[PDB]
Amino acid sequence: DIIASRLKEDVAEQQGRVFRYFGDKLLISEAKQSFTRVGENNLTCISCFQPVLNKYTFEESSNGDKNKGRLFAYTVSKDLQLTKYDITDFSKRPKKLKYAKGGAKYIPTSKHEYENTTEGHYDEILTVAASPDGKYVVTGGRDRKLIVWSTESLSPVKVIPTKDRRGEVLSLAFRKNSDQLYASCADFKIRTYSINQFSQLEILYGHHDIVEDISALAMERCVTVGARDRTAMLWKIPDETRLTFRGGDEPQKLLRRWMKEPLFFCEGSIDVVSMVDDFHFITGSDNGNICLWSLAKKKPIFTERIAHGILPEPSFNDISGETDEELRKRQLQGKKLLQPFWITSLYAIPYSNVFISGSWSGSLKVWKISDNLRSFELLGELSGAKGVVTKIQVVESGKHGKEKFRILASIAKEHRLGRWIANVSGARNGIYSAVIDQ
Amino acid sequence: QVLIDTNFINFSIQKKVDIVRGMMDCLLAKCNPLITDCVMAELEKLGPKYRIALKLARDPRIK
Amino acid sequence: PRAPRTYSKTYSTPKRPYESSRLDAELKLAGEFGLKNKKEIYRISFQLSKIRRAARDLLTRDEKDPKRLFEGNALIRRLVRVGVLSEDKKKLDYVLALKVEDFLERRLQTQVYKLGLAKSVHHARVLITQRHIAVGKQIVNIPSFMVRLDSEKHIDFAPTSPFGGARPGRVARRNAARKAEASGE
Amino acid sequence: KNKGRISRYLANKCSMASRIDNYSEEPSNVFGSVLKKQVEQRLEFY
Amino acid sequence: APNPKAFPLADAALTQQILDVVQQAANLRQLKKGANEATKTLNRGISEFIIMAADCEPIEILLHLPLLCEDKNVPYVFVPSRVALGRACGVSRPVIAASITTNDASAIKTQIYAVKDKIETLL
Ligand SMILES: [Zn+2]
Repeated sequence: DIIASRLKEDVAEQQGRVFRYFGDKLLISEAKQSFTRVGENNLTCISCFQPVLNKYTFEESSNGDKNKGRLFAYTVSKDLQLTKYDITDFSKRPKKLKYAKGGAKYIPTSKHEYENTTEGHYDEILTVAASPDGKYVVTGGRDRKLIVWSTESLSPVKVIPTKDRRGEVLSLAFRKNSDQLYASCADFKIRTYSINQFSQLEILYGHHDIVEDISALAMERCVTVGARDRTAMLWKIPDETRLTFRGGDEPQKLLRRWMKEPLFFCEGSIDVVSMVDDFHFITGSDNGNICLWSLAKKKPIFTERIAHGILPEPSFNDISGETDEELRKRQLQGKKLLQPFWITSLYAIPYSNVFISGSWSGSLKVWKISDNLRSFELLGELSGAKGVVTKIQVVESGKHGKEKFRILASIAKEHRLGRWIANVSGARNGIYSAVIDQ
Repeated sequence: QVLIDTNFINFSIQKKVDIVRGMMDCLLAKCNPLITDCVMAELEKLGPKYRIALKLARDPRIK
Repeated sequence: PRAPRTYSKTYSTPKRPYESSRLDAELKLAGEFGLKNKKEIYRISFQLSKIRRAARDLLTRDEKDPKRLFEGNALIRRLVRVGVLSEDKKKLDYVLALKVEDFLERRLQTQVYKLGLAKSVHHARVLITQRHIAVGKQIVNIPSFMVRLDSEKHIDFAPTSPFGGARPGRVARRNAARKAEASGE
Repeated sequence: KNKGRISRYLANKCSMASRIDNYSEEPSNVFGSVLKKQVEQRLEFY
Repeated sequence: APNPKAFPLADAALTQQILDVVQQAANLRQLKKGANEATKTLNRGISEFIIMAADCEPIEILLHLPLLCEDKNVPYVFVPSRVALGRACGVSRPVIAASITTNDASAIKTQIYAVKDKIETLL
């Protein structure tokens, strides 16, 4: 029964609904936390490559055998620094292996921007992805180029100029174990790419404002959140369709439903999405309201409040500048100033029912989905981050029975998009290792 | 906003066109009819044979 | 040995086509929005007259009558899709109160000039007919496109143009050839 | 040029100081201290 | 008995609507950002309306404007987050005061007039 169950898992892992619900056996209490500070600042990204023994054929995911299935990583910062890291030593910390940098020496002498074809990075790398075969590491940034490095020698070998005057590379998601890639740019566009032939398959238009965040799986259905216009859309390549999904929620009706028995902030924006299996996805808005959605309906399945906390309120002198204390705090004016926190980073574990929401709010808060597939709850916290947590991945290792999980995250001092960081307390630039068990 | 006069009211009733609906018919959009006090007095001083036209032209849709 | 093929004159004609008021009207409109034809103006105004007349009669009809209600919501939904009627004045009085200048605004090239990719209406016209602007995927070249909201947020350049994209066009690449010629001869 | 940069800066700071001490009834010399110490900090910049 | 001098602040709804209109103005060049530029714009007379925040350190830097706005009968509204205002402005830093300038040649002119009407109602 054990071998039949394991093989049915290893075969039906690619299809079906949510299968993995491993929140219970996890020992969240002693999830060990460590932070490594990096000297230079503005770390956009780190991203890992897990070399998986594919259940189809058992060779390895490595391109040679020098890897031996060792877990890879790449950390990039807006000083344009790409440094390949090793993350396979689980008691220990990640390792700074290979270093490459970009400066002001790659700006095009010819401003035509068609042939933007200098090999290196001159303008503000903002996103990176490790190939899930480890075949390349792909880089996009404000340079509006997709520079693909061979990872080991850290060599820029091929370039895809995204042929745009404004199409700065914003968000990137690798489709799971394929050779397609998902880029999403703020010219209201999502690009579908390929590196196996170094080609650009498809162009997708359709949000009103600039799209923000994207997710996908091994299937060809990418969900994208575009922010101020309050919309997500799921984009299905093979049939060439786009299903639109909206909110537009009303704090007026929220406070009146509370009166029919609190703090309600209207949705000014959307930030994040994560498709946690191929029928259900989470969307993070700006006023804290986190929304889980099932595919068929247009409305979310659930919308939750202040989750990352609300922000505290400033003080008398640095709001008013007047000597008299009571006039100072009547200029603080009470609750007519307050603010709920934001959701910058949110990692969904692949083909699972859990997701980890973390920011500069000082505490990663982790959530689990009930197996009737109709709600999620705030289970737990991790606290080893001191800095605004930009980009999270997870590497799991061990045997099938008792797994060791690693939340590995890039952490900067400044926000993902702008600076905007409301003078955070307790912040440093680096890499965040969070090792949980079972 | 239209201004109605005594000849207009006369020929309106002699050809049986109701006022506001005939106005919408002509103008294809929304319009309001106005008469002036001098015009009302003109119809009045025309007098007793046209009192029915007077009772028509005095209608609280005409401000 | 078939049916008669479908056809119909898609415009109407004014009753007094020579008059100072109507003439200066057509002058001021066509000059402000960069047109050339009485045909264009009269056709827009004819379609407006069709809309407005049908809406007029269906407003004369009685309330709580599903004919009036359903047809009115049909025309209001068509007009809010186009964008020329606002979201909050969704009433038969306001489809009546609508007029020509709103449609002359919501014409495509007008939006190009207002958004200011080119600094003249005539620059916008020659740009659209020289094929440089696209909303989304297809590159339009008919400057009477009647752009809605769902695209007016998406009017963009051509990423195959040498304006917002690729290798130099005909004259710039010839001048490139002849500066290379002046370099090598 | 350079002393022009310094004076442009302290002029901006003085504008903020004038507006606060105009509309505010009684002053914030802690923020005055912030502004003057920032002035000396931009001075140690250039 | 007297109000805080950032009179008046708006609903969350009017805040959402104002942030969208100022973002589209940031797109179409007709938004100018910053209190200094707001003051110069009021002196030139080319300012249509004024957004202000009510949270900066302190608020008299922003409070100098109501005199000019009432001087030329210009509508001026209040929003409680300078960082949300900066996010609307599409800039690297929170902004405390923003001006929507004058052009009759606009794409969002009607929406500008609509929100201005809303301001004049709530005044
Ligand atoms: Zn009179």
